[PDB]
Amino acid sequence: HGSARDISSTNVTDLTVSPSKIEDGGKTTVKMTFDDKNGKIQNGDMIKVAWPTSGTVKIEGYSKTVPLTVKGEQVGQAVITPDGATITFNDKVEKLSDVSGFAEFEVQGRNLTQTNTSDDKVATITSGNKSTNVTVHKSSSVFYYKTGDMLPEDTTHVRWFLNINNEKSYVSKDITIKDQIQGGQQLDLSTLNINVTGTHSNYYSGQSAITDFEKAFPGSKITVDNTKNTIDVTIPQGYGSYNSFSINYKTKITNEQQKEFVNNSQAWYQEHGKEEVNGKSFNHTVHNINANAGIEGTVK
Repeated sequence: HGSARDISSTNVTDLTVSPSKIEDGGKTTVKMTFDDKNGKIQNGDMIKVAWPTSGTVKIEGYSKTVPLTVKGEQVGQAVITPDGATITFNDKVEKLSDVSGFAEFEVQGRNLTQTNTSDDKVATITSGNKSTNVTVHKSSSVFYYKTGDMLPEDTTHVRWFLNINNEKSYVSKDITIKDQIQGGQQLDLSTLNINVTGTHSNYYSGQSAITDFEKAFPGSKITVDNTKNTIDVTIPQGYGSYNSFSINYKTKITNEQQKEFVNNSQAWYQEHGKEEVNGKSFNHTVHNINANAGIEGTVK
């Protein structure tokens, strides 16, 4: 083996990113194709896919590891990281002739400077001699809404956010949130944490996150059933008023092949001056990351 040979400039034939126009924090798919027309692929050879990691635009590759297989035999590996993508070939690729393949993976585009100056919002993804462009457009809230995403550095977990009383308005009754986490994922209790902003501004994190919250706010109860994957939040009207409650938590993925991860929640609240909300649905769905890699060759 020895040192890894960068064969991106010689072997890469096409690099395409679709869609070419995305919003801030949007997802887009990158495809890289290669063949051994210009040079025979050897053991230890690597193909690199590079993109901007800092500046005006940021591209973050969702962490995935996809094997390159010919007739059940693994001949290569596709490793995607938040800062780069690498295609590494082993000794089993040397027995193959007329070799051709591809690497398809999803990335996240970010507009860091938040700009509309055309050239700054364009992210250039490169692989050898091939280059392609991605346009990343730059970025009042309701009382309660629920959202979530998957981190580019960690694909095994799905983040969830329970944003309660976002405008810090006075409330006439006790705020009740009944959350239900659907199948294909398991709640990690240690990754809870609650962020409170307003009159009672404090951040509660760690193992004692629930205990410290219930002590600082008497009457409050974050009931967690780990087996049933349900979180029941009760906040008294005295502490619910003039305060914003952001409840985060991570869910470990048990079903790898599952395409959608769903979280459901019902809300009971009434802003003083507004109509009473009685069990209105506030649901969110997070899509799983798609990554595929194929390779063809003749054993001869």
